[PDB]
Amino acid sequence: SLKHYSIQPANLEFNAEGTPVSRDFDDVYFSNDNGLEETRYVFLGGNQLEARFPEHPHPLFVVAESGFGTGLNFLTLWQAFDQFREAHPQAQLQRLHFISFEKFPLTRADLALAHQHWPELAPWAEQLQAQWPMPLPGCHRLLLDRVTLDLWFGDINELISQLDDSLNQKVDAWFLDGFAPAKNPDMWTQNLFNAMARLARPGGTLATFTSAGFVRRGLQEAGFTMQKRKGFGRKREMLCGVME
Amino acid sequence: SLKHYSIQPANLEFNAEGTPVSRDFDDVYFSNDNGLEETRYVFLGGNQLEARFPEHPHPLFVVAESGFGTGLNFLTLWQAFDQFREAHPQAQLQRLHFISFEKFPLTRADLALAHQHWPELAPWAEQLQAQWPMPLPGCHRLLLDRVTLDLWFGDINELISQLDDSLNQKVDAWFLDGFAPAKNPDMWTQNLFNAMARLARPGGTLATFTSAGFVRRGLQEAGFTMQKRKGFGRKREMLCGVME
Repeated sequence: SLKHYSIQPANLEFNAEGTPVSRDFDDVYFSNDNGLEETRYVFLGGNQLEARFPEHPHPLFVVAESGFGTGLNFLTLWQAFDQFREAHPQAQLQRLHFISFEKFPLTRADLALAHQHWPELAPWAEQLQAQWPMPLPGCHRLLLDRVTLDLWFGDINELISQLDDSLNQKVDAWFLDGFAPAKNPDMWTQNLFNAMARLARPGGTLATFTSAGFVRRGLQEAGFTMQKRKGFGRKREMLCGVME
Repeated sequence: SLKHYSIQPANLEFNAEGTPVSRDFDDVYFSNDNGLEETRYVFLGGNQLEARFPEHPHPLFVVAESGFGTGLNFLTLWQAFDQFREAHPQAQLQRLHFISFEKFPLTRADLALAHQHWPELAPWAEQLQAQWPMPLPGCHRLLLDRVTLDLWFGDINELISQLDDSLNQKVDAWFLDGFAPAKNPDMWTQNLFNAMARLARPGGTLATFTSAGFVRRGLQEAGFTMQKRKGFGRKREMLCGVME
């Protein structure tokens, strides 16, 4: 514990299909079958990222995410962004900054294993692996490529205050992700919703996989204009919203 | 400020003698003439480090410091430790861990300049420069050599709680350093003294350059057994103490 201070590395088991399962929260980290496509639909689709990028009136796009996990959302976004830059080299938007929080960071071995699930993503994955920081408290910035990733280790509820009033109205999209509310209820607070709301740029967006009613009412109370949207595949319902 | 969050890099001026002066606190960071020797006397001498090392009954020695500054205390300790390991290769004590806090970290250019003052220290200095972390909040661990340096960026008063009860009784010596109480009064709190006291190993020590009476009474209240000791050179008085 001089080793880690208060941080606990993730405890994973790989299940019969080879999927990473969190032993901290008792759930798979992603869909073995549909993980990439689902991430694209929920977080890219829900925040309309692909449509927005060529019309974005600033040189920087800022994404903030509540639970990093395996980094699937991030890698998916980085691919999408890279694809956007190839198709639109002369757009106003030139740079991406991603800010994420994680209470139980994966070890580098578990991380490499998780990523083997997505060979399409390997070029970006291998870059994240190469700079994967030690599980210590606070902000670890990775300079990739144009693309910056800030990884905050610790508790998002205690951490979010560190994003002081200087970051207000600077987040273009929120990935409200991590384990389900029934699996990790501690993450899903009014404190968090409120902070998300103050960090959001006007017209900035949020998406989440859950439609738990308290989560919708909590975001609405924080100040987002929320709507339901069909879930991925056979799933009925997800939530997304816009500031103002 | 997406750049730095709340961290402000140190603002320095170099004076007519070429000494780094903090424009944040309006004082030189060290004695242009006597800096190394003074650091050795106050922090190594005050905590009796050189005598203690060959008799230390554990494989790890832990030092915690309140303000890193230029890293002079750390570099001085690292030299001393390296010298100890050469003279005593088969001692029980084999490893050093150093934990330090800094609210205004120096830029890498200012850092290199500061270190030019101590050519004796260049072998260690160049190593610190090579791994000098970005000015971001939280814990940045440097693996040097056997020697580990944890650099905490932010406010020590807000940070010290992050050294939870898992680090209690694990600090062998405290360097109570940084700017004078009259120059940076915010650092010098009962909260800090109390935390120092709970982190200390029984028989663990503290040294400081100040003998401000509130500082002595504050350490005594926290639980250290304090005594005065002659200051370096013509200086009258410094403070040092032992837990129990």
